[PDB]
Amino acid sequence: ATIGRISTGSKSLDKLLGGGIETQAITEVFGEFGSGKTQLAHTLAVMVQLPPEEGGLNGSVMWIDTENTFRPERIREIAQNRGLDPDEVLKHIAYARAFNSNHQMLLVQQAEDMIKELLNTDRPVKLLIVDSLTSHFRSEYIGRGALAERQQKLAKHLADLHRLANLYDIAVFVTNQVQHILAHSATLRVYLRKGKGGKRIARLIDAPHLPEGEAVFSITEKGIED
Amino acid sequence: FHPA
Repeated sequence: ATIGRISTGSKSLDKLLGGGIETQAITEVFGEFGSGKTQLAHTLAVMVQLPPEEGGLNGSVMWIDTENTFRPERIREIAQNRGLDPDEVLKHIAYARAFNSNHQMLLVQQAEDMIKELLNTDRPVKLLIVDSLTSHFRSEYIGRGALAERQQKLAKHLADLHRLANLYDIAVFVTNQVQHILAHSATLRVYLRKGKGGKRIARLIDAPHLPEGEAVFSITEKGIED
Repeated sequence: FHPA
């Protein structure tokens, strides 16, 4: 299958990404607390539902939440201000809370059931969010011996996610809070930070073939806008 | 998973 590209609503961020977030890929956004990682996740959960000529993939969403940070109210706001029915947009987001990292890992196997089910409907799953990818792993695997063990568990978790992305033509979008020499297996890593005026600034990390520079946008009632 |  040819890959699809989900618009973020930010012109500069779309250009930085080569058109948008890719299916058959894992995109990791990382940055400090308050940088806007979960804002970007809420935004994408609405944008992906738009038809293709408007930058979406006419798709359904699955969302694994580890910090109780999913806000239906924010989905409602973004949908309303983009011409969409908020209740319909919410209906196409399938939501689960992960209790710990082991439950988080099992929920990837669980997600495959709904992915198969919707595969030939008019709104197949096109976006899978894990927010936060790493918070449970950071809490649970800690102290002497933990670096090797945590990296092995995360490697397996990310392989399971790569398989769903690649097998079912899905964009996987994950978040990671950072206050820096560990390995990462995401397809693309985006460093996000909050700068002056509350503007948000995004930079690609280790991505030579993608456009040099930084995207800059604001958090708004429509999600994000330049 | 449940609808949002």
